[PDB]
Formats: sequence, C-alpha cells, structure tokens
Amino acid sequence: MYLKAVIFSIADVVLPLTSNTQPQELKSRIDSELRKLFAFLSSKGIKVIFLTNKNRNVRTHDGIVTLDEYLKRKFPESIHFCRELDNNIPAKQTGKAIDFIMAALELKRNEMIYVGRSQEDLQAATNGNTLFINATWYEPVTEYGFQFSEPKEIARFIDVFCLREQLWGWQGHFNEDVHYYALAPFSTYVPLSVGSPDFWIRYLGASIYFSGLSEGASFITTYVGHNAEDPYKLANIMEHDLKGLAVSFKGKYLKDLFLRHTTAVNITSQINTVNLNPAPIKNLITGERYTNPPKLKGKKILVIDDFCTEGNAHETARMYLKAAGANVINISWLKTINRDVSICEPTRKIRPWEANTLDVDDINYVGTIGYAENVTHVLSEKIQQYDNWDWPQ
Ligand SMILES: [Cl-]
Repeated sequence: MYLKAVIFSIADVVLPLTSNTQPQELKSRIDSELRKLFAFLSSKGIKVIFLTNKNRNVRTHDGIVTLDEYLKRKFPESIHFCRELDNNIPAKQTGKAIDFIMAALELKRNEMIYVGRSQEDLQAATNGNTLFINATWYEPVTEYGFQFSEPKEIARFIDVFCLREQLWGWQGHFNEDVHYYALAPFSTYVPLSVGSPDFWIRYLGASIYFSGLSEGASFITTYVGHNAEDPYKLANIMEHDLKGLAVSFKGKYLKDLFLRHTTAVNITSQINTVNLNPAPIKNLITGERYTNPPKLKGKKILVIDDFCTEGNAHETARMYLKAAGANVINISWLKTINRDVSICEPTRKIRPWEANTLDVDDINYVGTIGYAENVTHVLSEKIQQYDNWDWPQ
C-alpha cells in the first residue's frame, strides 16, 4: 500500500556507462537479476519506470538499437518516460520530473522511490524529495553507506520493510512538540549484537520515508552513550550508513551534535551530563567543524537512538534541542514493552550550548506516553527473514 512505483535510471544501473570494461559475466548476471526484480515488483503490483533524458542508441549483439526499443524488448513490463520522446517531461535534475510522474500516474511523492547511481540521478531524486536508492553494482561508492550492491538487495529491502501495514511498532505524541516513534517492541531477561547496520538503516529508511516523517527534515543526529570516555559507540558503527541515509533524504547528519561532558533513575543525571556541541563536524569527509553553532531555529531534526525505555535519554535530547529552537522527532530502534515514557519540561531556562546543572525540583513532569495505548496493533522473526531472504517462487 505504501510503495506503488520504482523509478530506475539507466547510467551504471541498467547499462554500465562509466566503464565499458565491466566483466562480461557481470552484465549478463545483472540483466538476469534485474528481470527477477521487475517480475517481483510486478508480482506485488508495483510499477516499473525508466526515466531517461536521451533515446540514445545501445550496442547489442545484433547491432545498435534505440534505448526505447532496447528497454521494451528486454524489460517489457515497464513505463518509459524519455524526455527526448516527450517534451512534457521536465528536466530531471530539477526534481520536477518527479512531479510529472506523480501527476501522470496519480501517485503521491512518497509512494515512489528512485534507483540511481550518477550524481545527476542523485540530484533528480533528492531535488524531487524522493528516496534515493544508490545502486553500486557497476560503480562502487566508498564515501557513505545505505547502498544496494545488487538488484536482489532492492527486492529484499522492499519485501521486508516496505509492504507491511505497520511501519512503526509504537508511536505517540504529546502537546504539539513531542513526537515519539519506535520501530519494534523489545523485551529481555538480563540487566552490533542485535541485527546489523544494513538491517537497521534499511528499517529506519523505509519507516521514516513511507510514513511521511522525512518530509522537511533538515538534520539527522544520534544521542550519546553514558560514558564520557566512549560516548559514540553507536554513532561510530552507524556513521557510514547514516551518512548515506541523510544524503538520500537530502538532509545533514551531525555525528557529534551531542556531547557527554561527564559520565552519567532521575532524568537530571542525563541533563546534567550533556549539552549541544557549539562546533560539530560540518564536513564529515574533512572533519571541518562549524565556525558558528548550527542554525537549529525552526528546523526539523530526527533524533535516532537504539533503546527507548522510560525516555530519559530522548527527553534530554529534546530538552536541549527545543531550547535551541528546533522541532524535534524522537525515533528509537526498540521500545521496551510495558514501560511508559515520562515527558518532562524544565522550570528553569536551559543554556543548550554549554553544561547545565538542574535540581530534581527543576523538572515538571507534565504527562506520559503510555505503552499499551500506543502500540500499533516479532523482531526475532524480522531479522531472520531479512538475514535469510531470497527470491520467492
Ligand atoms: Cl539517459
């Protein structure tokens, strides 16, 4: 119900462009795997679209053909929007080609995703605010993650994360500025070991995008561990993939927006040990840091953490980001079952870019986002299905 069409670009996706010397076995393999992918999408009622600029000629064993008759011969269950053949199609890098497809097929923006590799296609999808699916089977990418190394991975992403009705296992709201989402419920019997980076970034990407949560998001960030001596264990493992998801949302990932200045249950323990970094890394390739604090006023920011139990961590993140004027979304991989989230607001003013020390009495507990009333009416099974996924019959 969420995904209704997949747009495919050509360059280094359907046909290798950058390098004419791809292994000859590879191109035939990719052609075979792409037929499986398109038949899979057809099997689910999902439309296959090719979006191209030129009806270029394609060297074949039999001779040269046009791109149109190449695609219709090799992948007949398809819709070819070729700008050279139809002046009504706008230039793709402006993102307006997305709006065209939306109207032509009567589809919403986030009922579509965009498979591509070239920077031109990355622009076309992100300028169109459509989720980018970076295909890297012909041309590798080393700068960031959230990649799809072969067509099968796109089918795995769709089947596992994009077809179910329930994108969030738990979600709740309070006032107008408190918004909590969690992918799956969690329960344990003790006081990456669950899943894998690619599993969690793909889970996040799908649920965030198809629920509509990514609309207007400017920033993605993670929280900090309790240990001042090692506060970025999660961010460090997830950095590569979060960089890629931010590129795909056309947002910016701030790895070190939160500082744990002291090692850290009353929520004061979190508030009194963290603050916003006035100079986080602006250029994750260089390590170049902001010259002035990031402008968070009026900006939507997605705060990602692994576990949400009673909300002490997320509420501290929200408190600091709210004090700096941001609009905050609190997202979690896992929500502990039968534990309520206590929502808090500070009585005294917060200095968000430096350390604060609040009393117990400086906390106003204003409400609760209970568990049983916010569950969407299994993680074990989802990881197994993803880890063991293969083409169906
Ligand atoms: Cl093209």
